[PDB]
Amino acid sequence: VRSIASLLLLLFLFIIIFSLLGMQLFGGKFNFDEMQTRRSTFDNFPQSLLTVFQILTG
Amino acid sequence: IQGAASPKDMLILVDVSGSVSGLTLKLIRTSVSEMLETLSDDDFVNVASFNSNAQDVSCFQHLVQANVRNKKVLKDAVNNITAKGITDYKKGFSFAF
Amino acid sequence: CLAMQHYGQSCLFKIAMNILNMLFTGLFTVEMILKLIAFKPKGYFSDPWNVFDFLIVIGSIIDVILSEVNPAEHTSITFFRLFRVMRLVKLLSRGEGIRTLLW
Amino acid sequence: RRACISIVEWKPFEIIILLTIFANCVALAIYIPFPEDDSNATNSNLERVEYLFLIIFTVEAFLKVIAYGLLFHPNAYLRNGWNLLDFIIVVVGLFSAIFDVKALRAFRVLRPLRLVSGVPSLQVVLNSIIKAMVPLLHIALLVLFVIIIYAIIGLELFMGKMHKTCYNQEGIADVPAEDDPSPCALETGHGRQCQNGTVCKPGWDGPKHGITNFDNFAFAM
Ligand SMILES: CCCCCCCCCCCCCCCC
Ligand SMILES: CCCCCCCCCCCCCCCC
Ligand SMILES: *[C@@H]1O[C@H](CO)[C@@H](O)[C@H](O)[C@H]1NC(C)=O
Repeated sequence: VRSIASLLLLLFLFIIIFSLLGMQLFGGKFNFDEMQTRRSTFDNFPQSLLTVFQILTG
Repeated sequence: IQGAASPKDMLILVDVSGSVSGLTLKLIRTSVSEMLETLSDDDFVNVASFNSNAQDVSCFQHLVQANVRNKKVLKDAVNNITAKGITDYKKGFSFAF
Repeated sequence: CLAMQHYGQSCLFKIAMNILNMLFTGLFTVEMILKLIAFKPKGYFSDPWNVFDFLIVIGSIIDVILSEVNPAEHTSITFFRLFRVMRLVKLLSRGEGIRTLLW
Repeated sequence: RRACISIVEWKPFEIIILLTIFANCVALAIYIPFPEDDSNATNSNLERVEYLFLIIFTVEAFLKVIAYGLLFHPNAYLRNGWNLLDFIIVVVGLFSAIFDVKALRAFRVLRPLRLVSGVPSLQVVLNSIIKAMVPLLHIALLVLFVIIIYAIIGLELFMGKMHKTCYNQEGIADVPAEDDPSPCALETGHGRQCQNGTVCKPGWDGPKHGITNFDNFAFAM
């Protein structure tokens, strides 16, 4: 378990980096005048983690 | 709207700041012009707005009776509004009052 | 030269592309003749790579021949065009890690 | 002069610098990126806290670089540990000034990476992952070749053929008739023809925003 925890934690850091960068690049840039069908935005951190995870699982 | 209420002095404070960019602005511009239609000819109205500085969307600078015409100036000036800049409720309520 | 073609293409651009295509199929046909000189066809068609290149060369030259018609003026099968890109696969074989892994 | 700085790393402060890294990760999590220059109080405080973090990073930069030299301190995982501050120092050098400046902020998202530098039990597993990655570059090359070949074939075949859309024939409004437009092909060509009351005519609708069509070569890849 000492190595499963380490592997999962390194994965979590990778996801955190690609979510902070996600907010930096696409934070609040998803506002298009069309109806708000963009549920999977990058606005705040918890909604950025879900979007990065959704991209990850593709 | 005449029997149900007495003459008003409305003053709409649209919030054209950064955070309303997008769909929230399309609803503000729609909903403002859907509220100026509930004003008789014997009650006044103005349409301010604030994005860290409170101004008028139109060119009026005081209450303008909401005639068939005065409304058209306000509706056509609200529709041409854009989101920008931080939101400041203190300087935008100190302009409405 | 197969990569630059783009929708919204200049009339002169297509001509330049065709000139380059003729030049390159010419160099590959010269390859073919020179290789046949280096060893008779009995020694040529042993290697499948040279057979593949022969098919590419003949397809390209036949496409150049069929370009004689003008379906669309400077103002009809497409299959033999696709040989031109396919030759790139030969380049893939240069590496030996790739060759052994895929093989 | 260098002796005190040298014995500083003897003291286990590395825990406090790691806690600074963690506080930086948490300072970045709370920062809400409002759409157009909007901000709340929290984003205003986080910039002052950020000046604090630049201070506490530049200080340790001086300490660890004087005690290890210009030719040996970068000669490790510490390169970005300096790089990250360098550009972010530039951020201050520009933030007080005012452009392309705000995007420069993105570098501060690499600071969590410095965390895996601090603890070795994670550095070893990361090196294991990268070492396992190295043999797959042949698969990466094969996939690159497949993309190149198939994009070129798409260019040869699907060359900008996805623009003629089903507009309405009555001619008043030239917005595509269908709610979800799909690239049609007029008569004398194959594919789909329009319905009883529309015309399959050119334009630019075809696919979504013209992002996924085969026109260019960077669209085909
Ligand atoms: C259009 C499909 C592109 C992918 C091609 C698959 C592999 C092609 C090369 C196979 C031969 C490998 C080495 C042969 C050595 C005798
Ligand atoms: C290790 C604990 C870190 C927790 C957060 C550290 C930075 C927080 C500073 C700003 C907090 C938000 C409130 C701002 C004032 C209303
Ligand atoms: C709309 O507002 C902008 C704001 O600067 C102004 O330049 C423009 O002339 C306005 N247009 C109309 C039609 O009111």
